[PDB]
Amino acid sequence: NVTMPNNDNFDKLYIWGIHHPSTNQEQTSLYVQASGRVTVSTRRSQQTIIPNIGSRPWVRGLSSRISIYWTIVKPGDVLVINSNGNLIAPRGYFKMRTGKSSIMRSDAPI
Amino acid sequence: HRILDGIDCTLIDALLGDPHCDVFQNETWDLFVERSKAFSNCYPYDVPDYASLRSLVASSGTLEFITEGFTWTGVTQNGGSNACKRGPGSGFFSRLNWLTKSGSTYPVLNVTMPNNDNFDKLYIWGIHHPSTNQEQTSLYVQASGRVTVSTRRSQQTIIPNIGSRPWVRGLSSRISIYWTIVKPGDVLVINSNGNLIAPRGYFKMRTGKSSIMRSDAPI
Amino acid sequence: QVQLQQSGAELMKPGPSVKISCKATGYSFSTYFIEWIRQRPGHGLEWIGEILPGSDNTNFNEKFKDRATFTADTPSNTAYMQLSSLTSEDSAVYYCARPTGRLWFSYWGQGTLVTVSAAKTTPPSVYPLAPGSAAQTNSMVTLGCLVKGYFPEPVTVTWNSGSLSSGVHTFPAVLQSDLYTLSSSVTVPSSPRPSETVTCNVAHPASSTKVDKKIVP
Amino acid sequence: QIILTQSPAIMSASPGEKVTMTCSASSDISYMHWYQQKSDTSPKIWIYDTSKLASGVPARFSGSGSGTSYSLTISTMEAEDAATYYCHQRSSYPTFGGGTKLEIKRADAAPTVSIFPPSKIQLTSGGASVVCFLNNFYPKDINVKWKIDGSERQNGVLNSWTDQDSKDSTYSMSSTLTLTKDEYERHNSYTCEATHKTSTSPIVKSFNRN
Ligand SMILES: *[C@@H]1O[C@H](CO)[C@@H](O[C@@H]2O[C@H](CO)[C@@H](O[C@@H]3O[C@H](CO)[C@@H](O)[C@H](O)[C@@H]3O)[C@H](O)[C@H]2NC(C)=O)[C@H](O)[C@H]1NC(C)=O
Ligand SMILES: *[C@@H]1O[C@H](CO)[C@@H](O[C@@H]2O[C@H](CO)[C@@H](O[C@@H]3O[C@H](CO)[C@@H](O)[C@H](O)[C@@H]3O)[C@H](O)[C@H]2NC(C)=O)[C@H](O)[C@H]1NC(C)=O
Ligand SMILES: *[C@@H]1O[C@H](CO)[C@@H](O)[C@H](O)[C@H]1NC(C)=O
Repeated sequence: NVTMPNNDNFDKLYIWGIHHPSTNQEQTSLYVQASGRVTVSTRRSQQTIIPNIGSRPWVRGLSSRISIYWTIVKPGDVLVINSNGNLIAPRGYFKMRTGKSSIMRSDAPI
Repeated sequence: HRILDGIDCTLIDALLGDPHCDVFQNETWDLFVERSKAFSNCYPYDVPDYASLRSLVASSGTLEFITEGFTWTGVTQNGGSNACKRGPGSGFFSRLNWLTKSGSTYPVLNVTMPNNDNFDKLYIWGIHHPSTNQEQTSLYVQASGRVTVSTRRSQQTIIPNIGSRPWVRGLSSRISIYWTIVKPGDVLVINSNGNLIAPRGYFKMRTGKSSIMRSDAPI
Repeated sequence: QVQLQQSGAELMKPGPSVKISCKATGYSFSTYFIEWIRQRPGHGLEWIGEILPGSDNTNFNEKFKDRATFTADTPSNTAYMQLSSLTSEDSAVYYCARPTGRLWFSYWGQGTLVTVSAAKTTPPSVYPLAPGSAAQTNSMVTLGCLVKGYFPEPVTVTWNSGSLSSGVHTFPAVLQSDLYTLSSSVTVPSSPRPSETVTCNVAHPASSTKVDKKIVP
Repeated sequence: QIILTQSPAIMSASPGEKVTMTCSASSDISYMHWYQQKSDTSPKIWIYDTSKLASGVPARFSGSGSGTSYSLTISTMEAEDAATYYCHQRSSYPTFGGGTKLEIKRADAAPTVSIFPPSKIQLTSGGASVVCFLNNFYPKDINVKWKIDGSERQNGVLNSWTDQDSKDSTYSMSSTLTLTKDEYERHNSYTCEATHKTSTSPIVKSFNRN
């Protein structure tokens, strides 16, 4: 149960995630408890994700997954992550800008 | 146009019955105006899909509440908190009923209320997410609550999520608000074995020329 | 969240002008009129005037027209009131307030004590009021402090920094030859005192004075 | 301009006692607003639009009127209601009433007296203020014979009193005798005697030296 305040003059973007173990053993082997939970919140919003144990199509040899999430924290706000298992913790925040940017799907040679 | 100024309140808080907003109970409007620095000073909460509840209420154009006699057998009705001081002592949303255990028992609650009227009803309810596991059991006994609200064709089950949150008005737990419209001839059924913030009646719904506007202009 | 913070108390000689400020926060400043009302000792409430920030539609009570001046700064979210050519008759507490169109939402500021006088500001002298010995009635001991000779108002006493906030009696000060004197009592169980602490925290902002007298035998 | 003559000027009532105060406009108004005011605090809106209660105002309050005369009635006084109530016309350049002091009445109580001597501190400056605190008595009617009984010729005595409290409902007072150090030091013992309804025999606290 940790917290990190936005004392800056700008919005922050926190990218986090939760791990869904393939089998019950893996779950307990990794996080001990049998059911994890990731609760991420700012002062007004909140997000709780419970992991889901189960096999999945093998990908790169693994049949478990990570589910990605994000939380924007407005200046003066504060972030608080609470979890008793299955968290894929953030490391910092990306800075956010509003400009003339965008993305394009293209196979054209630059 | 009937311009109803929200002043220090936002439609949603007038809806839920935040004490400083109780002054809007039963208000109607053609255009509800919301001010930029309006604030909420009652139990910390959130509305999953807040924009839609605001929009539909904003269009219903009325906060006309009708108290119905729900029967909450074996749980202690009306629970306040100091974060929502109703006068000098603790209080809570005038439109919701905080159900908690009676004695040492929180029984499975399974009640129903039919829409025998000629109009649609809007039920606003919610679920409480305790900060810590103790609070959970201290309040609802079972270790994992659940709120299942349904009409004859839709359904909604919400499981609470225990965990700390940014302290707000001294609390680090929350309430999550939900709604259920019940069409005439239908019937509402609430079933929960913990963490329910029960409704008290229904708001009547109208379709008209109403809406809401965010503005700091002097009327 | 609504809060109208008003400037500190004043003391302006007869004839000049005082300028009171009132910072609004918790609501959109430019949306509601900020009104000004004063409280003259034994007179009731007197409506001075009002301003709508951002439009400055100001409405004066005839009695204060071109005497009273209402202005309001949006960036700082502060409204101001300036009263010139003062008489002792303008000495009072001036509140600012946002009553809106619906008084369920009315909010008055703490108040600004405006003292109109030629008198100079004098610090207070705080003396310890302790008992000598004969304390037969020793259920709870009542001690006190004497703040003598200060100008102008106010001064503020306290016991054990907010702790002893129970059996305290702070009496309205009396004005001697343009100098004030006041006193405040404190009652504590006869047990926690004879050889304990108990201190009175006097403060006279008007002259930047802060005195904490420990009541000793 | 629309002068409100709100006038039961003072009111003394007992718990449970119904109370009603009137306020009259010197013309005609649409709504009356009532602000409650207890000591050292800004007025609080109590009843707006003639009959609507502000947030928190207990149910025992209500308001009515419609033309020139308006009122504020209280079903059953409580200790917490002792305040000062003002009426407020808003139908032009707003105006307020002169107020109505609402004092409760409670069982009589004798004054807790204590007298103190001129601290060495004050004395070092050449001044001697002997203070006397008559606390938590009821009714507000008290008598302080300062000037040492017999020699009792009141002169250098300033007096002050608190207003009625809202929980204790009693009253309190502080009397101060101020002499010229050595003159203080040129006299017998100092005695503060007090006479109140509770007794025929005046309470006396004293110190005997200097
Ligand atoms: C649940 O069922 C799924 C599907 O049957 C199982 O997934 C399969 O897991 C095996 C592990 O032996 C995967 O085998 C690997 O195949 C790849 C490609 O052929 C090869 O690189 C390795 O040599 C290995 O044999 C298999 O491909 C994978 N199939 C799918 C669709 O994911 C999963 O194990 C089952 N779990 C249980 C308890 O049955
Ligand atoms: C989980 O971590 C969060 C954040 O560290 C903890 O929240 C903090 O809870 C404390 C309770 O002591 C809050 O303290 C209060 O602070 C306010 C403002 O400073 C003040 O009014 C009170 O005097 C009190 O000290 C603190 O502010 C709050 N911080 C945040 C961001 O919410 C929470 O308790 C942690 N739970 C556990 C088990 O660690
Ligand atoms: C709101 O209107 C309904 C329906 O006419 C009524 O029964 C309800 O009690 C009213 N609420 C208030 C606060 O008057």
